[PDB]
Order: sequence, then structure tokens, then C-alpha cells
Amino acid sequence: VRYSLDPENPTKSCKSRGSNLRVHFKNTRETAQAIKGMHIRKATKYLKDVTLKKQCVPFRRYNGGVGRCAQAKQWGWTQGRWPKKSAEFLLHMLKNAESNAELKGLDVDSLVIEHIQVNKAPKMRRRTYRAHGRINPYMSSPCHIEMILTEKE
RNA sequence: CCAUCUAAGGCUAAAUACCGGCACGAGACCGAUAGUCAACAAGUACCGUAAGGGAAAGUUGAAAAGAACUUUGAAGAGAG
Ligand SMILES: [Mg+2]
Ligand SMILES: [Mg+2]
Ligand SMILES: [Mg+2]
Ligand SMILES: [Mg+2]
Ligand SMILES: [Mg+2]
Ligand SMILES: [Mg+2]
Ligand SMILES: [Mg+2]
Ligand SMILES: [Mg+2]
Ligand SMILES: [Mg+2]
Repeated sequence: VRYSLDPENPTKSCKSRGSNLRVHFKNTRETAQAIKGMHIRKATKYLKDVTLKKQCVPFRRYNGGVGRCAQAKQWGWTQGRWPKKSAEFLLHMLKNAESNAELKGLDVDSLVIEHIQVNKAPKMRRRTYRAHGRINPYMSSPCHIEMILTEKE
């Protein structure tokens, strides 16, 4: 499969990908943008402590109705959240990428997230029941995610 | 006055008609939202107590040669 961005050199880079993940697209996009260029260990720690609710993911684009929190100051924002499902999905994929690098014989401790991208996957349909005998959709919003790690000093 | 038939009984092929049926041939027609509703397990799924109503849906590749094997993950799912 082809990636949206090609790495500057394929020798010092590893790739990971997932499709039709059953996690919210907007939450996943926000937490992916939160970890756009961190070191691998830093990103792992950040996602872990997001799950334990010690640091927040700032919601910048899809922020309508998102409440304020005190941990967005360190991001220079006002609205932050703690999406643990997307955090753990990204954690699993980061682990997969780390294993990928260790297979390709890359220095694990020098990897940074070069390119991360979240798309919208095909949606799956459910039904909800409203007043006066009416039915509206109950669609979910899965996502496809790709990630590239690159050796930097 | 003329003209023309012989009712109240019966039979009779051909020339004529044919959006059903069997078997065929063709077209300045349509080309999968078109052409029959129906190119496909279509009067099927499904709805209505019933009379009845009634869809959506074609295309890998020349050939499955349909991805052995290694690796991360519980797996989906990935990298080679
Ligand atoms: Mg409002
Ligand atoms: Mg209801
Ligand atoms: Mg009701
Ligand atoms: Mg007579
Ligand atoms: Mg007679
Ligand atoms: Mg007769
Ligand atoms: Mg002829
Ligand atoms: Mg077409
Ligand atoms: Mg097609």
C-alpha cells in the first residue's frame, strides 16, 4: 500500500499503518496532531499519561462544546481532553512501528515521528428510534491511520 | 302498372386477424439511474389480515499465478 508522504530516505525510516480502526476520527486526529513530532519515548510517555489523565490533548479544530481544562495551558490552548481509546490505539500502532524498526535493524532510541495522518474510513450503520415512529441513523466514524518514524539525533 | 328475390331449416375451404404459446431470423433501437419490474439465487428479498404492493444488485486477472515464509500484536490489523 502507498503512503501519502514518502520518507526522505527509506533506509533510516520505518512505517506503520492501520485501517478501519473502530475509534472516533476526530478524537484520533486531535491526539495524532498532539504527537506530531515528538521522540518515540516522549510520545509513548505522553500517551500513557494521557491515559492516566496526567496530560491533556488540546482540541483545536474539532473543539465545539469541548470543556476547558487546566492542562491546556502547557499547550497554549484552553480546551483539552483525555481520549484514552485513541491514545491506546496510537500506542499499539507505535509499538508496531517500534517492532518494525527493530526488525529493520534501526536505532530504536533515536526515532522521531516524521509524518502522521488520520483519514476517515468507510462508515458503518446502526439504527436509533425516535418519537412518532421515526428512525434516524446511528453511524460510527472509524479511521485509517498511517505513521512514519525516522532516525534523528 | 313495372322490376327483383323466395323468409321464418342446414353444411361449406381460400384470400383475412393474432401484444398468449413453440421454434427461429433481423435492427440507422437501449447500453446497467438506460432497455422489460427483472442482464445477477426477480415477481426474489421485503411490506400489508387480505385484495395487493415490490426493489437494490454486472466488470480482479491472459492465466488464481488469490500473496509460501520471517517478524509485532490476543486479534482485527501491519512491516518485510
Ligand atoms: Mg454551542
Ligand atoms: Mg428513542
Ligand atoms: Mg410505534
Ligand atoms: Mg328457403
Ligand atoms: Mg339459408
Ligand atoms: Mg355456419
Ligand atoms: Mg433480412
Ligand atoms: Mg456505469
Ligand atoms: Mg465497478
